[PDB]
Amino acid sequence: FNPYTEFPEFSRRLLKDLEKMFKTYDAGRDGFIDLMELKLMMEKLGAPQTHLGLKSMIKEVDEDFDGKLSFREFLLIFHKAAAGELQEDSGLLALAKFSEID
Ligand SMILES: [Zn+2]
Ligand SMILES: [Zn+2]
Ligand SMILES: [Zn+2]
Ligand SMILES: [Zn+2]
Repeated sequence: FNPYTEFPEFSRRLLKDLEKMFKTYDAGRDGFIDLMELKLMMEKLGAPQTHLGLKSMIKEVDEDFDGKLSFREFLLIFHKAAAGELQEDSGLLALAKFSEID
């Protein structure tokens, strides 16, 4: 995976900022954000989600079907947000807006 060629619209600074926030919420340090870690992240950002809501959020970008977010799927959230590809009521749009990145 090459984030610079996959997401050339992201500055190096934004990529580093997104890596930092991925690592912040991967509490278990396994390289993924699972449902429980996303639950905690959404609470901390000020947009708590239901259990099924969190599952729907992950499913939107879960390209390898494992029910958790890899770093490349996390970046995809922000790519979709900036490209106008998330619905106005998606928990993913709340995640991107309330992350206070950019
Ligand atoms: Zn994890
Ligand atoms: Zn749950
Ligand atoms: Zn469940
Ligand atoms: Zn996944």
